[PDB]
Amino acid sequence: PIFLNVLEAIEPGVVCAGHDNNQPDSFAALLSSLNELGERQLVHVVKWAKALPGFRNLHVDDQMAVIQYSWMGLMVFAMGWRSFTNVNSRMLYFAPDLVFNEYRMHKSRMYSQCVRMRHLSQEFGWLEITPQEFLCMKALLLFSIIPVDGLKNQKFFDELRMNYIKELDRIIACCSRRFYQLTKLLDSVQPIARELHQFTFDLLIKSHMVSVDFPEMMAEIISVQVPKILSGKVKPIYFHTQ
Ligand SMILES: C[C@]12CCC(=O)C[C@@H]1CC[C@@H]1[C@@H]2CC[C@]2(C)[C@@H](O)CC[C@@H]12
Repeated sequence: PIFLNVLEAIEPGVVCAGHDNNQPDSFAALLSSLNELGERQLVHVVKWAKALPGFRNLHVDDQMAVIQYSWMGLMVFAMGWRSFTNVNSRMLYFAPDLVFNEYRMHKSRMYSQCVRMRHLSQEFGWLEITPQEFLCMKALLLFSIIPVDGLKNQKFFDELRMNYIKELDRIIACCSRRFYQLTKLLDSVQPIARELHQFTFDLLIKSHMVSVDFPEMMAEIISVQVPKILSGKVKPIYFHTQ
C-alpha cells in the first residue's frame, strides 16, 4: 500500500511553540505564543504538502495558494488528533510546551472556539478513527478550499482531489456509513476554521493595541489570504450541502 507508506513517512514530528510557561497566562503572552507556533507549523506544513503524492502536478501558483488557504483547517485537525492521543477531553494540546487548560481557554478570549476544537478532538474517539484514516483525511483537507474564480489549473486540482477521495474510500474498504461519518467530520472542520480566521483577522488589526506579536509569514498570510476567505472569494468545498 504505497499511498499509506508515503503518508506515514512524511507526517511531521513534534513542533514546540517556544512558550515561556514561567510567565502569567495573559492574553498577549498566550496569543503571541500561538502565533509563533503557527509560524513554526507552517514551515512543516509546506514541506509536508510538497511531498504528498501528485502535489507537484499542480501549477506552482496553485501549490502556494492551496497551502495558504487550507493551513488553519489542517493545523486544527492535526491538533485535535494529538490532543486526543495526549491530554484529557478538557484540554487542548497545541504543543508539548503550550497545553491549554480551561483557565487558558478563558484567558485567550477563545473559549467558545476552544469548545468546538475540544469536541472535534473527542470525535476522533467517538468515531474510533484509525491513524490511517486520520492521515488520509488530513491530506484531503489540503484540497478542500479554493477560490470561487478557480485556481490556475482547476482541472488538475479536481483530478487530484478525486484521487484523494478514492484513497480515503479504499482505506475504509479495508462502510457506506463509515464514509458518511468521515465526510461529515471533515466538513465539521470548516466552520471551526472560519471562526478562527475571523478571530485572527480581527486580532491582527488591533495587534498593537493589545500587544500581540505576529511573525512575518503569519502577518502576510492573515492580511492577504485570510480576507479572501472572509469576503467569500475563497470558499471551503463541503461534501454535504450546508
Ligand atoms: C493554528 C494554531 C497554531 C497551531 C495549532 O496547533 C492550531 C492553532 C489553532 C488556533 C490558531 C493557531 C495559530 C495562531 C492563531 C491563528 C491566532 O492568531 C488565533 C487562533 C490561532
